[PDB]
Amino acid sequence: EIEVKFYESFSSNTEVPEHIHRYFPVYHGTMMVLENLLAEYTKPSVMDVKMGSRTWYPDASEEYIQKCLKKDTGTTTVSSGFRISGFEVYDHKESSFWKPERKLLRGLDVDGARLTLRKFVSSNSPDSAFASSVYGGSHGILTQLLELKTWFENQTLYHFNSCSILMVYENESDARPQVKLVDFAHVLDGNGVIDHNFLGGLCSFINFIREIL
Amino acid sequence: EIEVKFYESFSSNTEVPEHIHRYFPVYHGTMMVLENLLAEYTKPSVMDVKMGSRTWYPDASEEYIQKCLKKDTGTTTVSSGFRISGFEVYDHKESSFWKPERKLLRGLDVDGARLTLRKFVSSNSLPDSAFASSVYGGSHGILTQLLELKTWFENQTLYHFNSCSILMVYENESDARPQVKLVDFAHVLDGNGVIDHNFLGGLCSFINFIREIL
Repeated sequence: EIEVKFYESFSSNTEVPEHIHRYFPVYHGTMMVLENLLAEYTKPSVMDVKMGSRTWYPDASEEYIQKCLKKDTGTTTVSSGFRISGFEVYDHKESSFWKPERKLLRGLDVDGARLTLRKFVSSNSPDSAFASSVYGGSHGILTQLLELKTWFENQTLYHFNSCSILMVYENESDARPQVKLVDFAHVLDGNGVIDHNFLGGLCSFINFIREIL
Repeated sequence: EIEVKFYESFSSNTEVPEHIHRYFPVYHGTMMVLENLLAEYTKPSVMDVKMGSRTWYPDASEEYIQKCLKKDTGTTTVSSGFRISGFEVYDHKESSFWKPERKLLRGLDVDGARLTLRKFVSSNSLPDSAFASSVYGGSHGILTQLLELKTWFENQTLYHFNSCSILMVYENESDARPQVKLVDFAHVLDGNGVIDHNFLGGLCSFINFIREIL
């Protein structure tokens, strides 16, 4: 429940450069007051990915370490740097949003994950593409993810444990695609040590996106 | 026992750019026959680091996963990308190599590691100096070398380097001719179109420690 200490610390932290601040929910203070990200979107497809080569962290209690451990087992969390935990997507041919039960997404394997990452940018639901306008492009997801990556290569302020990337874009017919980080229940001071566990996963994820382009 | 199949595969494999091959013991066939790296060094200080946010891997057996899982706990392996497994260094004041027991380094914490990595480039081991600018830094130094590998590890999905060490070495003789290489390929596997994120993570933390030091 102490997302608060994070936002308190992070939002005012002037050592984090401004172009990286923009990946984070705007904090208005505190009973907690946060910008809704999806507020500017009309018909948005949205996906949330759990970043991290492991979900746990050494400093967690014993009960919460063994918990995360068995959760990770059999997901793409181990095999790849990350885990697709939910999406919701708009089919243009049927004029409708669909959104699979989240339990079901736990069972995805490496091909499963690549397929789904493509569905995310298809009009179907054989997979088409908005890939060039969501993932690709000079202002798309791949570029944004890269900007993030650069930062994670150097920043030693925070360790983002158990924490998720969020992708979203517009369907209403630009795609206006965006990346954000969410879930800070477990962020810790990375005491002069880069968040390698995240950086690991981020890079893997980046490669998946790049395959597709 | 199958470093063989890897060498056989890696040494031929034509998808590895050629400026990367130079970070791997040269192979010559087979009872195995491999260029020894240290041959070119008169008085070398050397260090071997276990790369990896974890040591084990999913495809390993159960006995072997629980083994490493315990081994990892309480070492910079989990905290940082990696784990200094051993080194041997040449104090120029006492004209003498020394080299601490391997177990002892298993106890190192983050500050320990940052110190050790700085010892590794000093003339003192008796407050630490620097050959840091000529081993680590410089346009052909370890930093540049570690960076080249990083780039590569961002893209390459050919091999997963399970449970596998980086080796640094350099010349004490009175330049320092610093060099990086990867060793131990008993557990390599086909990265089935998935980068070696575990390694890449480690390498990146490692790259940062060394960058601090400059």
